[PDB]
Amino acid sequence: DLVYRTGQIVNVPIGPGTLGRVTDGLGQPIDGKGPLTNVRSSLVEVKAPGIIARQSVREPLFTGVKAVDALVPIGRGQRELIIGDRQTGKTAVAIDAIIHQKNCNEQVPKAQRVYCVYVAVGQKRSTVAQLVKLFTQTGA
Amino acid sequence: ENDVPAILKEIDSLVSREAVSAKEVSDAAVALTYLQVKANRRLWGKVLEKAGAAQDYDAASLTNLLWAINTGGVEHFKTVAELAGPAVSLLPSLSPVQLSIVVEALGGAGVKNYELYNKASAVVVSKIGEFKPAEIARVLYGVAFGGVNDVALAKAAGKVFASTEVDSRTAAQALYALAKLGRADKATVDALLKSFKKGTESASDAAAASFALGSLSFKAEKAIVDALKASAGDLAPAQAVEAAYGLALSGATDAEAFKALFGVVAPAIEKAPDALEVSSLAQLHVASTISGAKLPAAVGSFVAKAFGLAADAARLKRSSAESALVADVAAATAVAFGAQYRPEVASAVASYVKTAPDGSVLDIAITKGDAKVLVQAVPSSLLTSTTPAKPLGHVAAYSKVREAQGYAVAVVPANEFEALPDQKAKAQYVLAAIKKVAPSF
Amino acid sequence: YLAPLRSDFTEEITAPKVASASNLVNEWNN
Amino acid sequence: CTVITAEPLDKLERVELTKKAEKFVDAGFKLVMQEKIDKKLLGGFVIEFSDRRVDMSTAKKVEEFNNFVNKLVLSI
Amino acid sequence: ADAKALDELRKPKFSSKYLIQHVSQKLIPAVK
Amino acid sequence: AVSKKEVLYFLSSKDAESSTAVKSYLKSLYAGAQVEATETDASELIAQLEKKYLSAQVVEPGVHNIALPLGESGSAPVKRYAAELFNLGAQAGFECPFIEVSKKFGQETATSETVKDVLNKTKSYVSADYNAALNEVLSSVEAEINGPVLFDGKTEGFKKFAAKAKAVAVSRGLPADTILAYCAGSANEDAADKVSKEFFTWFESAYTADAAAEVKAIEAEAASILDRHLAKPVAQIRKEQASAYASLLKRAETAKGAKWAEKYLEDVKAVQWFDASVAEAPASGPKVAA
Amino acid sequence: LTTFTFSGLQDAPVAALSGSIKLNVAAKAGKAEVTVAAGAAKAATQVSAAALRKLSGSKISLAEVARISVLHSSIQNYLLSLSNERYQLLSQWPDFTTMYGKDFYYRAHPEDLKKFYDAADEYYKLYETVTEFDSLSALASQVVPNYAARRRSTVHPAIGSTVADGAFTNFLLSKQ
Ligand SMILES: Nc1ncnc2c1ncn2[C@@H]1O[C@H](COP(=O)(O)OP(=O)(O)OP(=O)(O)O)[C@@H](O)[C@H]1O
Ligand SMILES: [Mg+2]
Repeated sequence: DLVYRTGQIVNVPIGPGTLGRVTDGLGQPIDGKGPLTNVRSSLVEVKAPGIIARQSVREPLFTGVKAVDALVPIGRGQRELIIGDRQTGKTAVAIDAIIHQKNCNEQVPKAQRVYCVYVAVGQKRSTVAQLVKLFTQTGA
Repeated sequence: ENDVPAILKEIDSLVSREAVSAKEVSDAAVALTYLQVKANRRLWGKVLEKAGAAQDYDAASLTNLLWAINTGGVEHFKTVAELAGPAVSLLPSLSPVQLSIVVEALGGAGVKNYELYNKASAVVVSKIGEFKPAEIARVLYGVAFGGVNDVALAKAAGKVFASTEVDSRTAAQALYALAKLGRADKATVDALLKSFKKGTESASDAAAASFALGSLSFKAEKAIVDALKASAGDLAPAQAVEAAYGLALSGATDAEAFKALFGVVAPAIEKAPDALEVSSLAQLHVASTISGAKLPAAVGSFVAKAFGLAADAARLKRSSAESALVADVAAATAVAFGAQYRPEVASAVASYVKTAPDGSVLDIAITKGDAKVLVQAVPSSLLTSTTPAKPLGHVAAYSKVREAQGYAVAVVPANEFEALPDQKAKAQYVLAAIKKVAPSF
Repeated sequence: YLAPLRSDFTEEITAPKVASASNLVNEWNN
Repeated sequence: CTVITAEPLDKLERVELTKKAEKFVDAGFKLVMQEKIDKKLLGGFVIEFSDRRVDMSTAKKVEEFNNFVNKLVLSI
Repeated sequence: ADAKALDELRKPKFSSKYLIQHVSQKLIPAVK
Repeated sequence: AVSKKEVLYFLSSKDAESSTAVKSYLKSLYAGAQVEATETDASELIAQLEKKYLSAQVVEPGVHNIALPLGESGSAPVKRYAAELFNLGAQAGFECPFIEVSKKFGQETATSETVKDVLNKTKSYVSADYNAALNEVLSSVEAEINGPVLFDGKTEGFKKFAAKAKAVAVSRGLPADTILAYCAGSANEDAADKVSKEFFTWFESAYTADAAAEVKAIEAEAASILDRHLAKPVAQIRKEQASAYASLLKRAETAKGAKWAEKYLEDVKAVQWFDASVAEAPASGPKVAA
Repeated sequence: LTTFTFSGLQDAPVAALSGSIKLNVAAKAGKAEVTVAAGAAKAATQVSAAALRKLSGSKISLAEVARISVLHSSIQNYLLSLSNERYQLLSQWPDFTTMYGKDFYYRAHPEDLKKFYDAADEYYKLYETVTEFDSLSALASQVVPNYAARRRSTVHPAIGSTVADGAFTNFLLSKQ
């Protein structure tokens, strides 16, 4: 079989048109809501920003979970591992963080609004229809 | 005792009520045509609203309404084309004169109702001995301008127009209908034109016969052009444009009639140039260049630019089988000048598309030194409907107006061109047609 | 009374998808 | 290489095809071009160099034309 | 003021006609 | 203004703001101006594209000037509606829809030598329950021969396909014999008249049936959206339409400089003028100068 | 219309057929004695056969002055004609105000009286929302864009399925 090269490294559509859309692992939509409008292509593997590009992590990111917000607090710009065994509530903490970002996004100005991305790696396909049902039910 | 705005106010109060029937709105339309109420358009709008709103129609009131719409110079396509339902439903109920007025007024407005024209054509060609020739000319005008190319009623009309003696306006309406149909049968037209001997009462008949003999290209008659010489005040500027165009197309050398018609149309243009379409302005440029009768200093340049506009717009909205024919005639012209391979043919046909001096686009423009030769194609919309199938008068006009710019026009008909089996025969035909008008190419 | 302005073409030729009858008249009769 | 065209070539169409095919070789390599016909191409040529393809056919140009005007009207 | 015209009142108002022009004056200069 | 190719399309059209620009253009040309030379360039992809986007500017205001015959008795309002649409297609630069969609078939399938691909490339332009009916007889003939049926015309498998395709065509209700007798013709013109007077009867019945189907679909959409609207309270209806009016005003004047936005706001000011002139004297309608 | 027409003082209306306006002409050789009389007022002039053919020179060209469009006015006219059909069945609603008295209050079950008062409130909701006639002009703007997009076809404004199937039978049952 003939293999043609496309000349381009793997890229995905980024932009504000990706909001509200269920995409697959390559940026193509799977929600059946037509093609992605108002987007632009960008590479999936960009080099991470260096030392002078950083800033000290000072402003909080509220998850809405009071154990996390009280004891194990998160700042904006932080990597926080949700580690545990199966069926202990890792996805529940993540979805509560996303829903609380929707709830906080209504009472803040345009600048300090948090836009969430949920990546579902290797999950069941009926599980991620429950999540888009819950996100369209809550408004998130 | 006598006040026309008094009965106008009574009429506009009559058609302002809500329970208006078909009969009083027919009578109000008739009373508006009998009193020349062109200047007040809202009363015509009220009577046409209440005419289109009526439900049940008899024969006489529908015939009076359609006669009133036809005679009064009013058109509205929605309410007139919606009257064809009462026309179809009452068609066994109509008399021949009523059927003639109905089909004439519905064809003259351009109503696309092929069921009405077929069901009227069948009852005309079945029972034609009871039809007066003016009534047959009315049904022929209706089927002709309705968009139907019905040759059965055309032949059955030509039989009557050769067997009977007809009036002036009957023969003029039949000539206008045949010119719209584009048939140009000799034995029908010369039988129709034996009636223009008493002098015409109205110049609309002479102008319609002028445009008909111009578009059918028989020749000028020396009796119609006398009526246009004397009665050139009974015409609109848009009417006298069609008159002068059909005169200049039909070989009329009588330049005083062109003087009398251009002295009508040019004050209307220099008063307000927006009154006519650019098709009429193109026809006026044709009639100015062919006859040679001078227009004023602002009108001639205006119609010369407007002919380029109209020809280029007829090029943009080309029939798209004429596009294939123009590409084929350009390819055969490239082969005729010598091109055995395909990039030579493509480079020639991309080079043949030079610009006319007024701003138009000519598809085949050949230049050798200082002489120019144009090759024009006439596919099917510019040929007559009959089995001779000669080109119509409008492309004789196009040739005569491009020849004034310096282009020796070699016309290529499509009954001749693509009936040939191969491309070298088409190149032979194109070169033999170029050498007929220009042996230097 | 405003309509959103659209600039799009229909490439296909489709039957115009007649919608089914709403149940309002028998509900109001109920 | 092999060349796919829509029509059987003329000998001026052929020598002009080699004028454009030589610019897809980055040397003075005079090619051993053969010919082939498939009229699903809308005119033009497809040069299959046995490791790279150059699709200068019009049938791909009218598809890249349609894919170009279908993405501007979604943004404009 | 009042009583504008007839050829100005014959215009259908909320037809598009200008998103068609906003595309075609930004497509044909961009596709040529 | 106009780029001189829009003004060439607007000559045959009879809508208002095209005729206004045509009259202003020739009023400019009368008072000592020069008509620009037309571009003898822009090869056929660009030519077909700007032909499409210029015929759209003649279709789009002409569609809004054609009254729908919703809820009318008889066929002549539907014949009026289809006649207005046909004359609009003529003024826009299109030919007859028979000619135009046959040109579309011949354009899209210029290379399809197989009947399977000429059915699977005109699938968007024919009805799906007729594409299925032709795929039925296609599979029946290619199961009869166990060989593909080619789009040649003189392969005998193609004729054994067409012998049943004409049967399903006359089973659909359309006379294929009169259609073929019009589009091929005969020698004597009195027989051409006899086949044209049946082809045009079928053609009129077909386009008025399709226009009546579009009218019935618009009637069903209006009835459905009214019965969805008549189930609401009045305050919900008023706030819904007020929010929609506010959103469609915001979407207009947030993007300024674009000609469609200023035309939109001129049109809403013209609607307000219409309401004012009707509220001045409601028995005389709007004030029209004459 | 066309450029020239061929009607006037020949096979013309000679009389009127209504009583609200009566008409009589004189079918002479050349001219006409027109006598129009609509009710109280009466007018009379003379027109010739060469003067009725001068009438159709400059055309009237009637056109419609609509608030938004003729398309939008047609869709709003259909919405008004359907709202009349709904109003006609809200017109045969039984009169509940003849059962508001306290001799009907205290004879009745409490839940049935609550149902009766909720039914009266339901009729008031339906009757207030069927006579909101200022919402039809914004309802008809929702039928306009999808319909106008359906008329912006790449083939033709007036293309249908039956015409396309007939032309596809013409395309298929010919060679190539
Ligand atoms: N805070 C909570 N209160 C009550 N129930 C909870 C809570 N958090 C999680 N659960 C329940 O625990 C179950 C597992 O939750 P969740 O899916 O978030 O864990 P998980 O580790 O992502 O599971 P898995 O590894 O199977 O994906 C869910 O059914 C949920 O209903
Ligand atoms: Mg999980």
